[PDB]
Amino acid sequence: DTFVSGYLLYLLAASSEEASAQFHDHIRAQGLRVPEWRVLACLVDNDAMMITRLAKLSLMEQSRMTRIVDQMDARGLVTRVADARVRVRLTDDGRALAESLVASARAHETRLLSALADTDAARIKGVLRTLLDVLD
Amino acid sequence: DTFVSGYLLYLLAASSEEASAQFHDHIRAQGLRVPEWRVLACLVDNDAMMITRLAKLSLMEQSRMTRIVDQMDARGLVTRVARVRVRLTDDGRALAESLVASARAHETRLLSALADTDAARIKGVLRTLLDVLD
Repeated sequence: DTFVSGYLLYLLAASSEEASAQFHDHIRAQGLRVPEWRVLACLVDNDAMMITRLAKLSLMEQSRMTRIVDQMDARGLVTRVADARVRVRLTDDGRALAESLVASARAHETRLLSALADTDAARIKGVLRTLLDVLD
Repeated sequence: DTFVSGYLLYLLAASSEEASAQFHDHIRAQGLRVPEWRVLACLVDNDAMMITRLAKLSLMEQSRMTRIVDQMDARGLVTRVARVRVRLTDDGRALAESLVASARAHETRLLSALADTDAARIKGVLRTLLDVLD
């Protein structure tokens, strides 16, 4: 067949797009942007994060990430942790919202993993885990 | 560990981003933009192609794609086949050949590094995931 159709980078990028599409539809409906949800997703377990780590987890440039975090701050979702390497945490409202979104994310993920269970892709998660490990 | 740690969409997005970042730097060097590279990639193996299909394969919204293709045209990399179908010019082709060669070299190093691992069949896994998602 053709180059693109079998190219690893294409297959990765298309997958991530198509797999994310439905959940991103949901975020959009909630009036939220994808980067905003990712910040929420990162902060749900952790108590506080440096904007620089938030950027790396969210796959964004530092400054774009901070424009976003500032907006969430203004809205009351997120706050700066006081100090004497700044860190950022969910507010209560932030934490409520993150929690209900992470719930949806998980259910949507389970829907998909189920659909994959019979197939070749059943262990997609370890596979990708392996990939990132190698890519390090 | 944490939620994001094991969350499939993160695992997909981060993989894709990390696998690409390697190659996406070379592209930057040859003085290209990611969507231009993608157009060259699509057109290396095909004679003509619709802008709709180009956009599809490149994960681009169609009008952004059409702007970009049209600028490539102005720069002499791509031309319309005399119904709108785009093909590479000789120059575009020399450039595609060159970048796709790099792509296939990077790809080989990656897949080679995966051959000892669970991830050895990654391409098949992904093409299955894609087939389910349709």
